[PDB]
Amino acid sequence: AKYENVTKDIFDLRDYYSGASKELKNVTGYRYSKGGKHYLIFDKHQKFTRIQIFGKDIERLKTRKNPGLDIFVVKEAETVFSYGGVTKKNQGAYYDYLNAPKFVIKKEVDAGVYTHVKRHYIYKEEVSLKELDFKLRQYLIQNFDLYKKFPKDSKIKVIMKDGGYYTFELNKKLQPHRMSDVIDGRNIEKMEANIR
Repeated sequence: AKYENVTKDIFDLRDYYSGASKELKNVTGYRYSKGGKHYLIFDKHQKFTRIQIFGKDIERLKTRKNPGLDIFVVKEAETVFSYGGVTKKNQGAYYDYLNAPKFVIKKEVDAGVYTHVKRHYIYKEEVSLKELDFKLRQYLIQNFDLYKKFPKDSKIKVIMKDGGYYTFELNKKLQPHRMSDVIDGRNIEKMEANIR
C-alpha cells in the first residue's frame, strides 16, 4: 500500500542498514534453481546460509560447484537467507588496503555547506555493490543522522576510474536485483554522498 507523512519505512530502513551483517570468506557455494529463482547454499562453522543470486551471477556461477567465494551476508529471513553479495576471493597478495577512495559527504547547513571526508578502505579485488551500499549507509546512520529525518533526494554516488558511476538512492532499500552487481575494488575512484 501507499503511505504519506509516515516514518515507518525510513525507520525500517534504519533498522535494516544498522543491523548485523557478516562475511563468509573463501567458501564454496553449491548452485541450484527452483521456481525461476537461483540460489547458492553454503556451509561454514556448521552453519548454513542460502543466497539468492541475480544479474550476471546467474550465468557466472552457472556450474553446480563454485569454490573460492567471499559472501557479504545480510539476513532477510531465516538457515539464514540473504540476497546476492557474492564475489570471487582475492587471488593477489596485499599487505593491507588495495584502494583507499575518498568518501565525501556534503550537507547544506543554513547559509553554508558541511563537508566530511574519510577514506573507505577497500581490501577486496571484487566488491559487491551490496556491501558498499550497506557499509556506506551504515556509516551515514551512525555519524550523520541518516533516517532520523526524511532522506528525500539524498544519494550515494560511486565514481569509477573510467568515469562511469553507480547511484544508491537513499529514500529506498537497494533493489534486490542489484545486489549481485559486482565491481573491481581497485577501480573505485571516489564516492560522494549528498544528504539532508
